[PDB]
Amino acid sequence: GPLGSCGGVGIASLQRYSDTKDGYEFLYPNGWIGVDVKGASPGVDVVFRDLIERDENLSVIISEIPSDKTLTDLGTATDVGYRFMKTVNDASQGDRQAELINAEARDEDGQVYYTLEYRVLVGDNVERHDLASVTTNRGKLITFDLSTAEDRWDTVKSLFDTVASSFHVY
Repeated sequence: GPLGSCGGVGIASLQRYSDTKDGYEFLYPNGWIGVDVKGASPGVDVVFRDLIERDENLSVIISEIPSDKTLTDLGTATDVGYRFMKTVNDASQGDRQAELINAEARDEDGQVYYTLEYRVLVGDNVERHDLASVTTNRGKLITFDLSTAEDRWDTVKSLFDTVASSFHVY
């Protein structure tokens, strides 16, 4: 049914991206460019940058979880939340500091979704707020790291969660 068709299906609007290999798919606005970051931080696969808004940056990290332990076994929302801070700080523990705002998890359709909320501090001021969500699918580790200016973060607060939650796996 959803075989689709080859044609000018792509229009000046929202685009759909899917990957059978990673088993994940999400929507994103047009005007965005994909940059290759092979050999980057472990798990890092591809990064998306919005030409329209240089300030706004999105990063995608894909990794495989050990069959012996799952997202739940790995750690709790709070535990994983703290681990993530150390992971990021490991390379940014010099001048910038990562603060964990909150961390919660939800269970729907038998699928567990982990939500991580944190912000980046510089010197004596907040640099920006970033939302990160973690979810496993068939042993595939999928993370959605979105970053946006604090000036409108409140206005588009749901936007970050929406994109991360909008994602689908298969």
